[PDB]
Amino acid sequence: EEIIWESLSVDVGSQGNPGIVEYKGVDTKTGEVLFEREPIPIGTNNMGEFLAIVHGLRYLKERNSRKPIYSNSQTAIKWVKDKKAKSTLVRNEETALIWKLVDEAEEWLNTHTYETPILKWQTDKWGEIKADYG
DNA sequence: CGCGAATCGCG
DNA sequence: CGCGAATCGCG
Ligand SMILES: [Mg+2]
Repeated sequence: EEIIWESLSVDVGSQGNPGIVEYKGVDTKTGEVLFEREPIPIGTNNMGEFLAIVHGLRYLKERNSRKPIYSNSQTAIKWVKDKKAKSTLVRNEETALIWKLVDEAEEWLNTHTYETPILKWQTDKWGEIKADYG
């Protein structure tokens, strides 16, 4: 399997797990930042990776793009394909925002179709995913 | 730490 | 038993 350069790559920047979560989607070839989510005060890295893929799906659908999405998160890929984010993070006032976003992302997946292939980025083969926060 | 996958205890 | 609940490997 080889890299598809004409694609979008996503990744999360965490400050702790759980902790502050941000993410972005970038052009795999050029590194152009296509979308970003500002820091969410608490969430898990998995939740952020799930949100990043769904945001990518929404972005690509709006643009009618057929580009695939790369994620380095096998867990988040599974959650998206299952249309169910199996997170164990407690639901309280503190975690209300991340859960609101996850619930809405699930709702989007359950009420839309999409053409975008969702592919696993192979870090051991290909090095850092282009959206890495470093 | 949080995950999915793989590996006890009570009814 | 056998079955859900509770407890390695990675990133
Ligand atoms: Mg990540």
